[PDB]
Amino acid sequence: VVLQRRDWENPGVTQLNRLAAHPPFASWRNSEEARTDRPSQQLRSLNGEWRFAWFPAPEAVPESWLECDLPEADTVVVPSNWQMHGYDAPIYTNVTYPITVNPPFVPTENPTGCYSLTFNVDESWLQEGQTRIIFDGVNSAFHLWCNGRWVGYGQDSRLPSEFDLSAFLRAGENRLAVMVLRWSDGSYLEDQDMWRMSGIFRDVSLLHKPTTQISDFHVATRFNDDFSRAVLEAEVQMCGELRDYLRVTVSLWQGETQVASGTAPFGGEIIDERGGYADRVTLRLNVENPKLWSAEIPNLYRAVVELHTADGTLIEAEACDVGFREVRIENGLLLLNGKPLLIRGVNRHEHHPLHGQVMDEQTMVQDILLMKQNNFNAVRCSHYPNHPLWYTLCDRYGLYVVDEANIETHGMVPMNRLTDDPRWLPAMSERVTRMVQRDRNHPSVIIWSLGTESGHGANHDALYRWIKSVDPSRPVQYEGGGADTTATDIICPMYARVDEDQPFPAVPKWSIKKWLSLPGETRPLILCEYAHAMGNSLGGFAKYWQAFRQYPRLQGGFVWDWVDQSLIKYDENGNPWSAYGGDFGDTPNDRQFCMNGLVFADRTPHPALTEAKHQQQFFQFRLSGQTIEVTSEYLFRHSDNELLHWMVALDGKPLASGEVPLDVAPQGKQLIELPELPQPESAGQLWLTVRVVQPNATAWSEAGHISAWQQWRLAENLSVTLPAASHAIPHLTTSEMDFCIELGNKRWQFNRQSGFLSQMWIGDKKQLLTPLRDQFTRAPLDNDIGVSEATRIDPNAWVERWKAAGHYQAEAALLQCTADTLADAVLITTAHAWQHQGKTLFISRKTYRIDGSGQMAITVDVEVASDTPHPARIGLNCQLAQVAERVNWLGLGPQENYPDRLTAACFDRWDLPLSDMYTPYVFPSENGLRCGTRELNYGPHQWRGDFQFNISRYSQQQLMETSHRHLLHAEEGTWLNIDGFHMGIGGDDSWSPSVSAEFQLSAGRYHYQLVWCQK
Amino acid sequence: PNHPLWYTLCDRYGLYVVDEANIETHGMVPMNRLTDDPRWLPAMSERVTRMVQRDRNHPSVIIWSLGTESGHGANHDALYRWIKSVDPSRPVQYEGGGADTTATDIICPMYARVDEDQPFPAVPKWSIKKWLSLPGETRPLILCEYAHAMGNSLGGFAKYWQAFRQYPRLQGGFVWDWVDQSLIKYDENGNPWSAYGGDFGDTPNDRQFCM
Amino acid sequence: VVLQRRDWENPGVTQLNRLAAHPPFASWRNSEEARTDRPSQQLRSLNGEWRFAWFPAPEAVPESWLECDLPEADTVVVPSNWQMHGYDAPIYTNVTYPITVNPPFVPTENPTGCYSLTFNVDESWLQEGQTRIIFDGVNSAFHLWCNGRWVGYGQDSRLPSEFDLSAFLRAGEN
Ligand SMILES: CC(C)S[C@@H]1O[C@H](CO)[C@H](O)[C@H](O)[C@H]1O
Ligand SMILES: CC(C)S[C@@H]1O[C@H](CO)[C@H](O)[C@H](O)[C@H]1O
Ligand SMILES: [Mg+2]
Ligand SMILES: [Mg+2]
Ligand SMILES: [Mg+2]
Ligand code: NA
Ligand code: NA
Ligand code: NA
Ligand code: NA
Ligand code: NA
Repeated sequence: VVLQRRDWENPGVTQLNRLAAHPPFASWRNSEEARTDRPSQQLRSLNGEWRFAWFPAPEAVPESWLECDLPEADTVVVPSNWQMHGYDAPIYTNVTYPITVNPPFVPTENPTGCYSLTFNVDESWLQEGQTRIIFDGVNSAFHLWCNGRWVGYGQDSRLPSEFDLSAFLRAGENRLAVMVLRWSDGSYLEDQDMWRMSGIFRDVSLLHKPTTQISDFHVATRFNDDFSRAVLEAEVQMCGELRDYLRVTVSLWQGETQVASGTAPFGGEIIDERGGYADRVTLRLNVENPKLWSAEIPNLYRAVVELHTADGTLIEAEACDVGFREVRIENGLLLLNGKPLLIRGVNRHEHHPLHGQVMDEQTMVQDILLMKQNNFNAVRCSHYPNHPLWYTLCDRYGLYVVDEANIETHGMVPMNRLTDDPRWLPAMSERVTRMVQRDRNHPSVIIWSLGTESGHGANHDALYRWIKSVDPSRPVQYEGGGADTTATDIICPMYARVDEDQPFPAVPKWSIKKWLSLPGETRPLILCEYAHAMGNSLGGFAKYWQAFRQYPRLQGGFVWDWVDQSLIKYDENGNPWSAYGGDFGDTPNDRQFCMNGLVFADRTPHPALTEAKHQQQFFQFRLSGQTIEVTSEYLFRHSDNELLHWMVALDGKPLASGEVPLDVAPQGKQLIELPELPQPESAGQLWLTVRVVQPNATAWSEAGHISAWQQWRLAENLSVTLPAASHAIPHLTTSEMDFCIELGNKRWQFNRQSGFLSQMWIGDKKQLLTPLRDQFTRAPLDNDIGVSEATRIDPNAWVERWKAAGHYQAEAALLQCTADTLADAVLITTAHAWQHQGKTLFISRKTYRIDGSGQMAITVDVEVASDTPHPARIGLNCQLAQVAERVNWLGLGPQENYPDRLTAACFDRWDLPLSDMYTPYVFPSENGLRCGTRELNYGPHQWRGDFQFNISRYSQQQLMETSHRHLLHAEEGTWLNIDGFHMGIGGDDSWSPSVSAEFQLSAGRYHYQLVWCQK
Repeated sequence: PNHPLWYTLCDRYGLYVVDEANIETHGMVPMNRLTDDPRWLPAMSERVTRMVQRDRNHPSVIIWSLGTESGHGANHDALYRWIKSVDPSRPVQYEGGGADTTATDIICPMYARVDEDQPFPAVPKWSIKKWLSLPGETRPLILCEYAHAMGNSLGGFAKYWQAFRQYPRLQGGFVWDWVDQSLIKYDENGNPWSAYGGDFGDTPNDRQFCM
Repeated sequence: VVLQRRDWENPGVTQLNRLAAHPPFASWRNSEEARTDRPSQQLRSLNGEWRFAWFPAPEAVPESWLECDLPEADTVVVPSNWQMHGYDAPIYTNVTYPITVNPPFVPTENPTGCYSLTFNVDESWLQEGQTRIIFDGVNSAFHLWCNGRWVGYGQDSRLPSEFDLSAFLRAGEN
């Protein structure tokens, strides 16, 4: 009958014989174990070695598999995704569905995972009460059998399905058989931009509950206006036989202290003409001066819910952590405990490079710590309810959570084709209702979300009202269909820009500043997604935080996103590499679009992470004279674990430093008076650097963790001294093909046919492998490429503008190349015109002045045609012969930084191994730039001026011809790119031009100068 | 929802119609046990959605109703909003759980009296004159059921109509009801007689209350 | 499948293969007839004499009935309530449920009406287009079979259940 029905092609059937959803249960039989949250003997894990077979369709499954283990089957670990064991390929597709859009039908070729487990059940479990099995995550649908007999069916990949097995089990050995379908009608609601995988990918467990049981419970906390008094209100529901002697005690614990308690018989107040719930009771406990919960200080109490007899004999106990906090939207602001929030948030998919979409404690804890260490206070569960441990950890470490229903229909045309259809309302309701029923007691959850990218349909409106109806404690948000519809309490656009309107028809993304004040609008604005961190990105991130700070109603947003969705593959030798869309044979695919992380799949930071930590700082700084003004952006806590380290350096040389403890109240100010700074009698720029240090370890950080920093230029003393003139004067050696300049061991050569420095010699040895030439291009970034492909060009992307204008294949044409012997130097003048198909793109006018001290002063003046697309950069490159261990520079650093992403970088003297000057982006592009650099040192070379540079063993050309990082080979010598000017990287999104006007190279005429010498 | 022809006739002869979903859970304890249970939302929604999709073009339909005597549950709320979302042209009314919940655009009590308060716990039937002016209340009041016409009845009918006329916001009501639900039985001689509850062997029954 | 599933004791199955609801259709092929609201050749009444048998439970319904008329069955007029024909009793209850309140379950003794009809279909409806059957009201749930093959299932006594019979029909007798 199971093959006959095809429930996996019926959106009307989303479960069979499935128990109601409810908050996390453990069925403790001792109230103390409940209080302390110790393991419970009534909740057994079924995780571990299971038997697995793969089949191309459910019709291909043999009927014997219900009765006997299959010999051809293997033994695999559960939980797991079966794509992660090599049974089939994972598919990466963004928008377009991984299957043909023919609702409600799926392909007849429907990969089918048959899982089985022979396991033991004790006698005690079967003489009394109720034995249920819980599947926390099954992708995407499944039928369940126990000892040959059919139990039930379930959908929704991301919420627990629970089945009563009491009537199916026997003492001793038992066998489960689980038929998991890759594709079902649920897939239509699971079109998240992520790897499409399947199987039993979350925990499986058995729970024993008494016959008379707690079947549900809800905890609410309400406050007076100043938060000095709370009422905890706990509503408890039982199943079983209703008897007079039945009682519930809800008791509230702070550590080992019981702060409050209440006990009542069942039978709530009269509700309507037929009475009340005889199977319910509401307990109300008064709490004076409650410790409030926030992400800053996650104060938790323990609620123990005891079901017992009048006389005091326990039946069972459940429990949860309670955070006393109010979430309300008042007067257009989202308030926590009466204070306006500034969401420093991130989107976080559940992703692991080895285990796929299986989650474990270690990884979750690792994620939380990195998040907090980098100044995040919020996470969006993009785009499904998470592993249940996640909320628990968020409660305990303190993050604000957006809990999001598992509904995404992005690939539909138009996006709301299902969500407007009343026939898909049942399947949608269950994905929202079952989330609320499960997660509503977690204080970390502050906002409910109706899903993502499903357009705006009437079903959203119904479910919005439903949530507001059952849970008035939390705002409901939803971005779809324009981000400000009647199904959202919060204007929550994705990738809406700061100042720039993008007025799309029907779904405009307004400038977020403009959006707030549209006629009639009053709601707060928090971006559900912003700052697409794909490859070398996060350009313009500071612009967001400047606006968030200035506008009370701009209350932050969630970065897209936390971690790259790269997956580990292995080569012939056996070494791992990071893989994206299309690397498992999967087609069609959206390639590197699965990697948008602030961190790599192994949780190593991208350079952008540091930019986020800095902009997301909690202490603001202003300098007047010798006074640092510190302002706190904390809402609740004092800076009771903070000192300020100040430091003054002259072009990187330390002159003074000190420490002052920070004692600033939430939203408050502290003035720090620096001691007399010693005026240096030496040319240079004085810089002030302050760093906020946490001297003590926390649950989330180590002692000496730096949480904030800032810099200022203090006094500058410009160099008025002429260098001591030299005896020697360089000699010019004119040839047919060459101008050679000699001075001591040093020699320069200008090729008269190309017009460039073709070679330099120090003593005997050659310094160049490639001549010094102008460069106007870069290995295109993900943002430069957007959605452009080889077989579907987007002529709007920066890369295509560059290609079509001939930037990548323009040829230097020599207009001029003269030599002149001066009094104490040799002067080489040049002029080039870069042309493509008769159009002059660029003109470079240079002079090289080689003086008697062996220094070469290079002066570059570039004309850029007003009607050519603005170039990626205006600089020079060459390939040096030298491979040295270290790079030393006076500029912004130490990490990679670009004109629109340099706020986190500090001006100082930095020294790193060459390998740190390369950023290993999985899709290779221009990388490792450092800006505002006054001096660069590499081997015997030193460059001086005011430039940006990158330095690496990889040419711009190899970076742009290579698709994966691991396929890069180190070239001979070191590619040096020195830019006078470099275009922003953008990232407001990654599918249109996103580089802001003020970071484009549009001036038409550009000037830079460099001195080159041996030291 | 009625036989489709009823709406056509009302369109053409001229009657205002309250079109009502086929949802009644009166015998539940308490009355909202189903309608507050999310597992019953699917079944409930199809009873509301499929009504609106069918009858939304009839001009005679001026008010949608979410059903009757099913208490007030969160499912009413979702469905209220569903209708308001798909058809802003018509008010949505529903009596359950006190006649003035958030699932109704109209205070629509049943058998609320003119001057006499009946202060039942949780679900009081206030005097309709009094109901209109309860703190914060602004809605119109039309009784979904009044003047129970059972047997020799309709005493005090004039009192309703005097109040309906004097109070702009008391905008009338629906008598309970049009036609006796008596069925024809035939005796030993084959002579027709009027039958109510209990006359078909039916037990437990509620006797003449079908009339 | 049909009897093992017990779709009538499941609030999650309220229909199987039912067509989407919609305002009244007549599929006129002449604009003037549509304007005047005159009859339409594309909408046929199947009201009249059908065949009917009563059963104490769905378990008691013989499998032969899907393939052939039951000889003991009577000819009755449809539409009708089978209590008005005297097959069992109509029950009058006000508030209290006519059955034991135990959701989602109903009594095992569940009176089953077995209605059948033999009818012809116009030549042209089989070659081209879509032919659906509409049941304006069925109390309280039903399974539908056309020519021995199962079509679908319906709930809600008071709204039309509709099913595509396009692939079920044959020339001559259905
Ligand atoms: C127009 C498309 C690029 S949509 C775009 O794709 C992104 C790729 O990372 C993210 O998934 C966003 O959520 C989505 O809005
Ligand atoms: C308290 C009960 C009498 S309820 C009362 O019964 C009436 C009897 O005809 C009607 O059915 C009303 O709708 C109902 O409210
Ligand atoms: Mg299904
Ligand atoms: Mg998407
Ligand atoms: Mg059913
Ligand atoms: Na703000
Ligand atoms: Na993506
Ligand atoms: Na590349
Ligand atoms: Na009036
Ligand atoms: Na009656």
